[PDB]
Amino acid sequence: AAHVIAEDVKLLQFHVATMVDNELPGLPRAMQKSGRPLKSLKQRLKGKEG
Amino acid sequence: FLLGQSARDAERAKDILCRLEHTTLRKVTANTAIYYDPNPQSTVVAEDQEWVNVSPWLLRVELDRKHMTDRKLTMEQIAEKINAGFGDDLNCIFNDDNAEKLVLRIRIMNDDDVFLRCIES
Amino acid sequence: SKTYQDIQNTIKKAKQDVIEVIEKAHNNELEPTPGNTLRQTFENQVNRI
Amino acid sequence: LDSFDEFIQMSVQRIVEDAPPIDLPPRYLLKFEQIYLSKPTHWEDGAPSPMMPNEARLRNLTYSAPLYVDITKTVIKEGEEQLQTQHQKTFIGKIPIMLRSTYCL
Amino acid sequence: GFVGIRFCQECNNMLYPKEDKENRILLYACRNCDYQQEADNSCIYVNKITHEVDELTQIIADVSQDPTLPRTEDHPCQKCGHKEAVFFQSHSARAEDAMRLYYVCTAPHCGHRWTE
Amino acid sequence: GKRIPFGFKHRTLPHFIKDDYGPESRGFVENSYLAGLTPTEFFFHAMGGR
Amino acid sequence: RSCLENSSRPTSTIWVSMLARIGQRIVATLPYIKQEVPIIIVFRALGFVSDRDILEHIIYDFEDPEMMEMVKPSLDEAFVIQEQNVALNFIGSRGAKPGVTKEKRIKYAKEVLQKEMLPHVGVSDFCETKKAYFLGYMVHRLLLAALGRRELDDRDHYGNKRLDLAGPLLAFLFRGMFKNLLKEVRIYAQKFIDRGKDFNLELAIKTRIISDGLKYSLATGNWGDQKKAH
Amino acid sequence: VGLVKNLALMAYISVGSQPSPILEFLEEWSMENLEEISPAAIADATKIFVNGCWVGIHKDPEQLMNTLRKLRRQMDIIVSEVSMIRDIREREIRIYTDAGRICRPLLIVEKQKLLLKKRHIDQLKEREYNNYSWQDLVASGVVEYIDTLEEETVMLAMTPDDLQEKEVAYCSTYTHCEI
Ligand SMILES: [Zn+2]
Ligand SMILES: [Zn+2]
Repeated sequence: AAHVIAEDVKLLQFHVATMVDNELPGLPRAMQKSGRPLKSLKQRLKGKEG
Repeated sequence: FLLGQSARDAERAKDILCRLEHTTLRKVTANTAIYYDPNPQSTVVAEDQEWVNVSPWLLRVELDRKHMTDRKLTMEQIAEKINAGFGDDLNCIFNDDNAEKLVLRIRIMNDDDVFLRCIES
Repeated sequence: SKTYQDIQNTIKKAKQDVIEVIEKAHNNELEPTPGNTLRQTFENQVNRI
Repeated sequence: LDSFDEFIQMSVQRIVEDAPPIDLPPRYLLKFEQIYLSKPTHWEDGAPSPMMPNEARLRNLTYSAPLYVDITKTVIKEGEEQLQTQHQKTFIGKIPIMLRSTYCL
Repeated sequence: GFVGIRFCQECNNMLYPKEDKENRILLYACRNCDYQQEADNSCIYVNKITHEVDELTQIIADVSQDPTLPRTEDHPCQKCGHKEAVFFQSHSARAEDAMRLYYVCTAPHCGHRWTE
Repeated sequence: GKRIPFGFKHRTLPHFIKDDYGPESRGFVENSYLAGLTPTEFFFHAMGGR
Repeated sequence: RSCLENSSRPTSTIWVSMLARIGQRIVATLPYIKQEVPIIIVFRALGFVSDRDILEHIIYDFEDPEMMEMVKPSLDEAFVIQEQNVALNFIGSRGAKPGVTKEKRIKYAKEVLQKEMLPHVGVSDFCETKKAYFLGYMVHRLLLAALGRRELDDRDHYGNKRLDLAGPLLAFLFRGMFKNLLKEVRIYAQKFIDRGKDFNLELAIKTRIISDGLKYSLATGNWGDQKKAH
Repeated sequence: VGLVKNLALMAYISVGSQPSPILEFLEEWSMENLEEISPAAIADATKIFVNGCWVGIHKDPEQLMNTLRKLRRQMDIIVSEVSMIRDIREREIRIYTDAGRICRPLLIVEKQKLLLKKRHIDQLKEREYNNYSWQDLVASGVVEYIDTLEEETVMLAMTPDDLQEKEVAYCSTYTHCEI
């Protein structure tokens, strides 16, 4: 459909990027449908207790 | 750390202290009253000094004494910095160092009303 | 009990000393120390006492 | 205790008497008024009986009391035919009660 | 001294100072209106850098009925001659360096205030 | 670092009177722990000990 | 922080601040406006076209020229807006959703000056004469704190604090939980009048909104909904 | 530390009341209402402020504060929680009736005496034998609930004898006394 592909990849981008960084500035955090945001790969090793 | 003879006497160390601290006009000035005195010999005020020195708006600026002395300044240097900072676009007419009030007078010479306020700030 | 008297006398002399500093400043005779305002020379005399 | 009693006695009849009436093709009125509250009861296969706080504490219940309001529905349409089919005491929810308040057993 | 705001007479808006470039005088014209009224102060803006304020101008006389404010009987009033007077310090922010006291007569219909 | 500050309007507690710079009115505890502290200076001693 | 009395509208805070520095311009930081608007613009939006009349609301003694020359700098600032209508267009041009037509923008700046800012003084049809007095009092009290005639307020004074006990703590919940169930009986009247059938409310009243919102926040401690508990 | 606190033993947190019988009273004293006032008459007149709302102007604030206070000491129009603050230096009377204001009870002191006289102690010793209680001390006009924004204009004595006796004067204008 050469127009929906654009939205498909925009949402693919959102998912593949919040997999490795859940905190983005100005971007909705990927939450689980319990209501809690995810622990991306960057958070598994970010700060203290990484 | 003071060097020579200034290191001993508190008097000759005090003018070093004056030669290092930042004094602007606001520390020595007391009252700034702009005026539209048109004829410079007319002088809406009691001052016989202009009449010995000779734009219609001035800045009568009356200075302070116990602030002018505690830094030891004379009106010649204020008058000189006052035209060296703004060049020859102004004409300060200072008082003498005998009178009781320490009045300066500025006048422009060469949206004109607010300009004495703009340069007095 | 002689020490108690010595102490009560020192403390009363001190409360008395700060009253005179307060009088002096209330009548404008506490001249500022050169380097301090009035409320700082006052507070310094008081804390010294 | 005074803060809670004032919540129950005024602030609930104030939150609900000032929420605006909802409407929606013809449209209706649906107005709320005059709330009531009862004492904490349990089975209200069982029969409604008062829960005592120590029984509520031992069975891991929640010492609460159920709230009722009286809603007048006015659905009104063409031909100028409205009915205030008013629903008395409609259950709204259960409100938990502070022990040894004016509304505790 | 000072200059006040002097308001227009037609639109009751604020009059600006404006120099009359023909007769050599100082005017006050408006922006919304065309109202020219003739000045008299011949002073435009004044500025107290010392910010010299007299506190006796700010003292209201109503302070004397303040239960929480110390009372003397050693300074009597000068208009009436009452014995009671309240006294307080400048009570102002921006108190430069002064712990000077101010007195008010504690007698109704007098409210005379003075400084020693 | 200063004496007890004017927390009410121009006084340190409501017991004192406006503009009281004296020793007792600004925090100078003049008892000892053996005699015990007066009520106002119990409070000022607590403000200090906080 | 202006608030009315446990209204479904929360607290809404003005700010009549003064800039550091012409110098000495007073601004206003109204709610639901992103930028700030000089105050004389607000007094004209509230409807005072004259300049003396704004000033009688701000300065009660016209006899001390001390406070006159402090509000001149902001009185010169908005000499470009003089009637009410261009004044609303100034504020209305700044909202969160600025209206594409002018008339949308004046309908905005008239609605925020009657319900968003200073509600406690009144949210009626005509209350500008007492929102004007209470605004001029806020400016006046700012000018007293700048002229140094009055001491600044201490944030720690317990006279400036209120405690929320188990009463308001719960009436803050029971407002949101009572709005959620009017959003539920709404959709349930909707899916049901549009079939053209008739709708019943016994099944529209979702009882698990109160009974479980209370029991949830009183159980975890999070004072909100479960969907936004972080 | 310092963020979590605790009430003192006799603190009462006020639960809140409606400002409408106050607004109605003040109207029929000599107030002047804010919308029928000439802006030239706020200069020498105290501004009245019920619950944060500037509703009114009054030309005589030594009769309001004494009437408002008599009227709380009887528990009739003003309930006992309401607090009237009179700022002398700026001309403002502020009346709060809202909730959440923490307050505490203080004995009242009229000239230099307390109002708590030996009758009340004896009647109060014979409580639980009939029915005399704290509410009669409040209704009779002996104790008062003063709170923190109003506590800034009381002149409070700490013990009653010893601070209301006669020496070189400390204040001699006490207005309350602590229990
Ligand atoms: Zn005009
Ligand atoms: Zn007198």
